[PDB]
Amino acid sequence: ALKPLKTWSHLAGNRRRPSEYEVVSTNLHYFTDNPERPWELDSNLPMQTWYKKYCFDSPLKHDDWNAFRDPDQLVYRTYNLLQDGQESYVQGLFDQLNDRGHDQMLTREWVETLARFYTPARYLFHALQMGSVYIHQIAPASTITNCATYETADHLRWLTHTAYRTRELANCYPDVGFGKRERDVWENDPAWQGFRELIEKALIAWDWGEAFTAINLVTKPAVEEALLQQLGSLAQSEGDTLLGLLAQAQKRDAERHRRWSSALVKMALEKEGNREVLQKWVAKWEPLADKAIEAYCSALPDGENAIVEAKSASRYVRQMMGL
Amino acid sequence: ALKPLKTWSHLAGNRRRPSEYEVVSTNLHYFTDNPERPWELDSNLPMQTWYKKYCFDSPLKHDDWNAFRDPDQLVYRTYNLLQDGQESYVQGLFDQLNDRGHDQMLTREWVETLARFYTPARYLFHALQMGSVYIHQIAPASTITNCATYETADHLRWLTHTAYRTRELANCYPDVGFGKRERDVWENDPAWQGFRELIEKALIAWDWGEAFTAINLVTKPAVEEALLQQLGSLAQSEGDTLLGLLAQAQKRDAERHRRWSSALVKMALEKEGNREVLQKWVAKWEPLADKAIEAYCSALPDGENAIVEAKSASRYVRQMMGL
Amino acid sequence: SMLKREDWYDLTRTTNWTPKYVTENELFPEEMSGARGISMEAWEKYDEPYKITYPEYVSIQREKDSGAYSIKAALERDGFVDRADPGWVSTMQLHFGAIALEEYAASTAEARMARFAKAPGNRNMATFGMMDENRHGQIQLYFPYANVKRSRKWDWAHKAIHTNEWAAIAARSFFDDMMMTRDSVAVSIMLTFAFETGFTNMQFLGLAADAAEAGDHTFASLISSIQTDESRHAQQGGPSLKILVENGKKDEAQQMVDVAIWRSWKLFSVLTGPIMDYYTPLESRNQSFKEFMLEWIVAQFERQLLDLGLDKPWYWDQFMQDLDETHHGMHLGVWYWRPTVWWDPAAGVSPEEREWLEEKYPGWNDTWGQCWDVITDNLVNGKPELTVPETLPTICNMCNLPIAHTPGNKWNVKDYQLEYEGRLYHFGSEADRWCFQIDPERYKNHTNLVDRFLKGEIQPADLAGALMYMSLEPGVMGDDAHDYEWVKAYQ
Amino acid sequence: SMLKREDWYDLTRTTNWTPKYVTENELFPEEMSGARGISMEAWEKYDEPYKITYPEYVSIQREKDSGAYSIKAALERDGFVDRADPGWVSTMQLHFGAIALEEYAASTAEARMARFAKAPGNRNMATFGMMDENRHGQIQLYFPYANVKRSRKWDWAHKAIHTNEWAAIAARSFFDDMMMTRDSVAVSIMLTFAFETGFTNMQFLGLAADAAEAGDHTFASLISSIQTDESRHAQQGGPSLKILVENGKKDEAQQMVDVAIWRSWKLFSVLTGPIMDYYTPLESRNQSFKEFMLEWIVAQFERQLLDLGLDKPWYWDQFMQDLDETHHGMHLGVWYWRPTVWWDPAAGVSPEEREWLEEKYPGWNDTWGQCWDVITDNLVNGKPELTVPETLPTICNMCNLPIAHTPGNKWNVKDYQLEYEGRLYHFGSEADRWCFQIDPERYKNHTNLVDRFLKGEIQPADLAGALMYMSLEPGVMGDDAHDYEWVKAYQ
Amino acid sequence: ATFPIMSNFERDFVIQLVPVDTEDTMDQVAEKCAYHSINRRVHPQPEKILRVRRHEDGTLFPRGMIVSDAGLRPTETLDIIFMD
Amino acid sequence: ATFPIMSNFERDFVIQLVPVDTEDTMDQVAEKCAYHSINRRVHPQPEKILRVRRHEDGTLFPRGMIVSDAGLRPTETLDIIFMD
Ligand SMILES: [Fe+3]
Ligand SMILES: [Fe+3]
Ligand SMILES: [Fe+3]
Ligand SMILES: [Fe+3]
Ligand SMILES: [O-]
Ligand SMILES: [O-]
Repeated sequence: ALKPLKTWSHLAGNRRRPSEYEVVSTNLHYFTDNPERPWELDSNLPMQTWYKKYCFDSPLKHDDWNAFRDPDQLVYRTYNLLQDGQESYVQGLFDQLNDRGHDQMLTREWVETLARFYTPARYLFHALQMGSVYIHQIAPASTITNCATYETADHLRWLTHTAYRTRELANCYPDVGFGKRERDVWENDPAWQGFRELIEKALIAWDWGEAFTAINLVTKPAVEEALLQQLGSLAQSEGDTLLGLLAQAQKRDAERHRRWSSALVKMALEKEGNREVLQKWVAKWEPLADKAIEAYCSALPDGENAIVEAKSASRYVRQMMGL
Repeated sequence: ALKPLKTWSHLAGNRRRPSEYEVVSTNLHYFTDNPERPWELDSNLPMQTWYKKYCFDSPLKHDDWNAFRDPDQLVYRTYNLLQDGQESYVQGLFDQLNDRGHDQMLTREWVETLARFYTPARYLFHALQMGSVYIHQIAPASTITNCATYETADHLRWLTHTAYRTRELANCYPDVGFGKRERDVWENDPAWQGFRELIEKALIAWDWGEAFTAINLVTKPAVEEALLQQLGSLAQSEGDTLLGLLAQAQKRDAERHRRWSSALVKMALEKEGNREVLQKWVAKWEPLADKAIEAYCSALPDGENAIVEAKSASRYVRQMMGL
Repeated sequence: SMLKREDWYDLTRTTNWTPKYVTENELFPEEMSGARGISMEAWEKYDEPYKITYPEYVSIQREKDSGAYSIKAALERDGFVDRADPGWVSTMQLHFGAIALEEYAASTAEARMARFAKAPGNRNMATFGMMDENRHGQIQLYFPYANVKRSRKWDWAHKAIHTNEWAAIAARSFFDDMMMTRDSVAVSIMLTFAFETGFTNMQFLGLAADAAEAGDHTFASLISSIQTDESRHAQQGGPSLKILVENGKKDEAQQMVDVAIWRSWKLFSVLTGPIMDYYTPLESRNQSFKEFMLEWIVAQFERQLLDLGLDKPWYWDQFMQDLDETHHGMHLGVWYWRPTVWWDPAAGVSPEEREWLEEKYPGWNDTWGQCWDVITDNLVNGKPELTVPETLPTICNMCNLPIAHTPGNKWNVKDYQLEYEGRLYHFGSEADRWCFQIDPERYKNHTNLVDRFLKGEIQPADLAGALMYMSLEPGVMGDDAHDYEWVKAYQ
Repeated sequence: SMLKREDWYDLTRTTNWTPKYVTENELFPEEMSGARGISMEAWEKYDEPYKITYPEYVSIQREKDSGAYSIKAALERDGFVDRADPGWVSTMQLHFGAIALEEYAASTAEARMARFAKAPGNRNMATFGMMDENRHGQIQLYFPYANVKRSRKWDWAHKAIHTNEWAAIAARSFFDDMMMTRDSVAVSIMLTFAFETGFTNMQFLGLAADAAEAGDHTFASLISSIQTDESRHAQQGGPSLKILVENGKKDEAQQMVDVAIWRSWKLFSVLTGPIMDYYTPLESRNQSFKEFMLEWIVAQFERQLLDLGLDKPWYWDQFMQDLDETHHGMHLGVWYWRPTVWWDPAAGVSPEEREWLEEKYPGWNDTWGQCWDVITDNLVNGKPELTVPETLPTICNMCNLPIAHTPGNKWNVKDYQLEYEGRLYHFGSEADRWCFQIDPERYKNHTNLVDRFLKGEIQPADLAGALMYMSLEPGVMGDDAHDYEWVKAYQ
Repeated sequence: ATFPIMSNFERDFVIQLVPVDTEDTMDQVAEKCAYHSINRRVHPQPEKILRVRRHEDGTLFPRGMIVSDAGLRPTETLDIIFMD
Repeated sequence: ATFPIMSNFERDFVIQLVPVDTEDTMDQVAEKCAYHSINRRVHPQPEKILRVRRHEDGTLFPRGMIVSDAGLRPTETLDIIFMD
C-alpha cells in the first residue's frame, strides 16, 4: 500500500514546505502530457495542430517549464486582496476629485488633448487584454499561464478606468464627442497608427514564445512609457491631478507584469540558444515599437523629448533583463 | 409559560423587522435604570453623584432618549468596512504621492506654513478625541453613546494621519523642527490660542447636554471649517495636493458627525423648552468659537476672507439644525 | 460622487475596431473564432443579461474567499473528514479528482472566447470567466489538499487528470471536446449554455445541500460559494445562440446543443447518478437522481430551448427513459470494477436501500437487483473473488464509458457499432454513435482504453498491467466503501 | 512608499500639553483621573508593550468580523443549537445574559481612561479598548439573537442586566465596583490587569476549546475571535502598576490588585466553576475547574506579580484551598434554586460523574455528595418538592452571592459578619468582609436581595413575589437541564 | 412578632434566611430551621437533639430560652447543631 | 490464434472484452464468455443451453462452427443467449 504524503506527490522531496502558491498553481496543464496528441480526441483536429505548432514547436525551449515561479507568487485569493485595495484607492480618487469639481477646472486645450491622447486608449488597453489572454491559453506551463491570467485582468482594469473616466468627461464636456469619437481617432489619427500597427500585427503572432516577447517584452513597455509615463507627467503639469495619479496607479500593475516577464526570461537564459531566440524576436519587433512611440509622442508637447525618454526607458526594461 | 419572541422583547411590536443596528445598539445602558442609585453600590460614591448631576439632571430633557437612532445606523462591523475603505484611499495617497516626491516639490514658505498651521493640529485633534469620548461615557442612551464612540475613533484617525505626515515632513525637511516644536506652537502661538482656549474650557463642561453642544455643535464646526476647509483650500492652491485631498477625506467623517448631531437636535426639539436650552449654550460658546476662527484664520493668507467664510459656514451648520 | 453603472457600462464593451495592418480573418481566424460568416457588426448585438465591472468583481470575490477560507480554517482541527460516512468521503475524493484540474482547464476555454470572440461583450464577460475558473481550480486544490496525510487518494485531486485511469480519460474526453478544442462561439454554447447553465449550476446547488446534510460544512461552504459564480459566465451561451438563430444558422446551433447536452448527460450519469442514489445514506436522500433530473434539469432545458427558438433534441424521449437505467448500470460497473478507480464505491444495496430503489425505480429488483443478488450471495458464501473482474468491459468510443444497460428479467443491453474506414467502433447509445457520425474527422483516430489494450500499448497485457498503465496501485485502488459491512444483513 | 510604524508611532501619543485657560485639576479631576499626585511628566513614561495604529486596527478587525459573521451564516440553517446537549445550551444562555451588556458597559470603562488618563499612550490604547468592547457587546447580542424564537430565555442576553434577578445583581455588583465607578488609573488595574489579563483572556481560550468539543463551531468561532482582541487592551494595567510602584504608591497598587482579584475569583466561582465541572459532559472534560485555575490562572498571577514588584495577596493560601470547595457550593445553590435563574442548571451528579468528582476532588462524596444523596433519594422517592426552596439563602453583602461552603462529614460553613453603624452585614469569606472594611463608604448603604426582602421592598413578601421582583416567570425560570434524566440510574 | 435570623444548619452547605417568632423557644427555632434543611439536603438524626448557638461567639442557648431573651441582632446568624 | 470479441451476455448489464481462439467452437466461445458472467452476476440455467449470435443482425451460429468460419470482424459484439 502507498503511504499518504505530506504534500502533492509532484512537490514531494521539495526540502521546504510548499506554499499555498505552489499548491494551487503548479503542474496543472495536462495537454503537455502528450505532445503527439495533446487533447483526448483525434490527433488531426485543427486545435491539435495549433498547439503542436505554436506551443510545443516554439524556438524558445526549456526541459521543465512547470518549474517557473511567479516572483510575486500571485493566487486568485491574493490578487483580489491586493487589487481590491488598489481599487479602493482609485475609486476613492474618482469619487472625491469629482466632489471638488476637478474636471471643471481643466483648460479647454487640455480637454482636447484628452479626447485625442487619453480616451481612445480604451482600444489599445482592450487590445493588450486580448494579447495577454492569448499568452494564457498557449503558454507551456500553468505557472506561466496564471501570470498571464492576472495580467489580463489588470488589462481589463485599465480599460475599465478609461471607460469610466470617458463618461465623466463626456458629462462635463458633452461637445467634445467623448465616448463617441475614440474609434475614429484610434483608426485614423496618425498619432495612433504607430501603436495600432504594432498591436494588430503582434496580435497574430501565434507562437507562445513570440507572443510573450511581442506583447510583454516589446509592446507593453512601449505603451506604458507612452500612455502612462509620458502622458501622465504631462497631465500633472497640465493641471490634471486625477489622470496624473490614475496613470501612476496603473503603472503599479505594469511593473508587476515586468517582474514576472523578467523572471521568465531569467529562466529562459539557462537554456543555451534562447537569448539569441529572444533577441531575434525583439529585433523584429523593436522597430515597430519605435514607430509607435514616435507617432504618439511626437504629437505631444515637448514630443521630441518625450520620444527620447520613452525609447530609452522601454529599452532599459529589456536591457536589465539581460537582453 | 412565556412564548418565545420574534425579536428582543423591548423591540417587540415594532411593526417592522428590527435591523442589525437596532438589535445590537438599543437600550443597552443600565445605569439609567435607577436614577436614585445608578450603580450597584453605595448611592453616595462620587461617581453616583457625577452621573446624577451631569446626566440625569441635564437641562436638555427627553422622556425616552433610548428612542434615538443614528441616521447612518453605524455598527462596529459596518464602521470598519466603511473606514477600511477610506483608509485604503488615504493610505494609497500617502504611499503613491511619496513615490513621486510630492513633499520635495513644496515651496519653502509653504513648508513653514505647515509647521505652524498644520502639524500642531495633532493636539487639537486628540483634544477633540478626549472631548467626544467624554460624551460617550455620559450620554443618557446607548444609541447616542455609540455615535460618540465611532466619532471618537474618527478623531483618533485624524490624529493618526497627522502623526504620520509629521514624520514624513520631518524626514524631508529635518531643519524645520517637525514633530519637535508643535507643542510650543500649540501652547504659545497666538494663531492657536483662540482654539486652545475654546477646547480647554469645553473639555470641562461635564453636563452631557452642554458637552454635546460645546464640542459637537460649536467647537467641531469651528475646527473643521478652520483646519480642514480653509487650510485645505489654501494647501491646494499652494501646490500641496496631498493635504488638499487628505483634509477633504477627513471632512467626510466630520459631515457624518454633523448628521447624527443634527438628528439628536431634531429629536431634542420635540420636547418643549429644549431649543431655548440649546440656544443658551450655543450663545455661551459661540463667542469663543469666533475668537478661535479669528486668531487662526487671520494669520493665514487672505485671512480676513477665510475668517468670514468659516464663521459663515460653521454657523450655517446650526442654522439648518433649526437653531 | 460616482456614476451609476448603467451610465458608462457600454463603454467597457465598445472595443471592436476595423483592422488595417492585418486582415479581419488573420486577427480572428475562423478555427478559433467561429464567426460563421456573421459580420462583426452583427456579433456586436451580443448582450449579456448579467453585467458586472472589474471593481465590483474584485470586491465581491474578495469577500467570498474570505468567507470560504475562514470556514475551512475554523473546522480544520475538528477533522470531520474522519467521522464522515465512507460513502461521503468517497464522494469528495471522486469530485476533486475528476473536476479540480478540469476546472482550471476551463479557464483556458474562457480565454478562448476572451481573445477570439467577435462579440465585445462576450470578450469581457469571458475574462471574468477565466478568472472564475482560476479560483475554482485553485480553491478545489487547496481544500482537498488538507487531507493528503489521510490517504494517498486525496493526491488524486491533482493527479487524476494526469493519468490514464478510465474515468480520467472519460473526463478529458468530454471536456476536451466541449471546451478545449472548439472555436469561441462553439465554446459559449457547448460549455457555457449546455454544461454550466444546463447541469452544474443546479448540480452544485444540490451538491451543497447534500454536503450540509452529511455534516460536512466545510465542503458545503466550498460548493455554495463556487456555485454563486456560475451564472456570471454560464450566461455567455444565451446571446450567442440568439445571434446564430437571428441569422441563417439555426441548424448549426441546434446540432451543437444536441451534442453538448448528450455528452454532458453521460458524464453526469456516472459521476452524479451513482452518488445520489447509492453513496448517500438512505436517510439523507431527498429525491432520486431521476426526480432530480426531471425537476432541476430537464424542465429547464425545454424552457431555455423554447424561449430561444430551438427544438428538443431528437433523442429527448430516449433520454428520459434512460433516467431509469443508465446510472444504475454505470454504478454497477464502477463498483464491480472498484480496483480501477481512486475512491471507494459504496455498494448501497442493503435490504432497506433496495426497497427505496424499488420505490424510486419500479422494477429495479426485477432487473438490476438480479445482478446484485448473485454478487451478494458470493460475499455471504465466502466467494468474494467472484465480485471482482478478470477482463475489461467494452468502452463506448465516444463517452469512453462502459457499454451497459438493463439486465435481469428485462435484459436490454445493446451496442451501437459502426464500421468506418476498416475499423469497428462501439457505442453505448444511439446518440453516442451519432455524435461520431456528424463529425467523424474529430474522433476518427482516437483510441479508448480497450482499443489501446487490444493494440499491445498496455504491457504486460494483463489486468495487473492495465493497472500500472492507469497509474493505480494498492493504496488508491478502490474497494467497497463500507468494507462489505452491508453484507451482514444477509447472513 | 510608506514608513515603518516604529518611526512615527511616538507622535500619535505625544499629546499632553500644559493647560492655561483651565487648571490641570479641572481638566483632569482626581476622582476621574486618579493621577495620585504622580506628575503629568511621570505618567508620560507609560509605555504599552503591544502597539497598534488606527489603519492596522480597522483592517485587522474588519477581517475578524468577516470571518466570525461568515461562520455564523454558514451553520445558521444547520440549527445545531437544537441537537446540542442541554448542559451546553444552558452554558451559552448563562454566558450571554451575564456578559453581553456588561461587555458593552466595559466600553464606557475604557472611555474613562481614554478621557481622564494622564498617560497619553494609555489614552489611545483605551480608545481601541472602547472600540473592542463595542464589538464584543454588539457581536454577543447578534449571535444569541438568532435563537430568540427557540426560547424566551435567549431574550435574557439583553434583558438580564436590566433585571433584579440575583445573579444579575451579582454581576453588576462586581463590574460597577471594578470598572464603572473607579478613577482611570484604578480601572486600568482592577479591570484590565486583574480581570482581563488575569481571568478572561485565558477563560475565553478554554471556553472556545469547550465550544468546539461540543460541536458548537459557531460559538467556538465567536469566542476565539473575541479572545484575540483581549491582549490589545488588557495590557493597559501593566504600565500603570509600574508607574505607581516606581513612585511612592506600592501599597495603594497592591490593595487594588488584592480587591480586584478576589472579587473576580468569586464571580468566576459561580459562572465558570459550575459550568466546567457539572454542565460539560463527562467525556469532554479535559481537566477540572481547579486544575484549570492552578495551571492557567494562579501561576500566571504570581509571575505577573513577581515581575511587577508586587506581592501575593494576603489571602492567597485560603484562595487555593477554596479551589476545592467554593464552586461546588456555588453550583449546589444555583441548581437547588433553579427557578431563580434564566437557564437550566445541569445537576451533573450521575454515578459516573460522581466518581470523576471524587477523583478530581478527594472527599467530595464524603461532603458535597452528602447533600446530593438526600436530593437524589427524594427525586427517586417521588418527593421532588423537597428539592426546591421555600426561603431565600443568605447573600454575601460584597459579592452578592450565596454564603456557602463545605457540608457533609466535614461541615465548615461560616459567616464573616460585621456590624457597622447599627447594621449587621453578612460576608461569605474573610476577603469579602475585608473588601468592605478597607472602603466602607463605598458599600455602606447598598442592599442585597435578602436585605431588600427584609425591608418590605419585595411585595408580596413571599417567594412568588420575589420572582416577579427579579422579573422571572414560567418560561425562563430554571429547572434541571436534563429533565432529571440522570435520576433513572438510581431507580 | 417575627424576627429574622440566618440559619447555618450543621452538615448543610449554606446559610438560609429563616423567620422565627420573638416568642419561639430555642427548640422551636431549631424546628423551623430544620424544615429548610432536614430531608432537603441533610439526613435526620433521631438519637440526636437540635441545639442553637450564636454563630459569632459559639454561645450555646438553653433548649428553652425564647428569642426575646437571647439578645440577638435581627438577621443574626445562628448555628443549628446536633448533640444531646 | 486469439481473436477478440465483445460479449453481451444475456441477463447481464454489460458487454465485456472476451478473447477466444480462432479454433474455438461457438460452444467453446460461449463457455469462455460465461466465465465472466455466470456466477458473477448472472444465475446459471442447467435446463438451458448457451448459444451464440452476432449482435448486429441477430444471426444465430450453429453450436459447432469455429470462430474462423463465422466471418467476424475482430472485436465484433456477440450475444450469448439461453435457449435449446
Ligand atoms: Fe467553474
Ligand atoms: Fe464554470
Ligand atoms: Fe470584551
Ligand atoms: Fe475586554
Ligand atoms: O463555474
Ligand atoms: O475584551
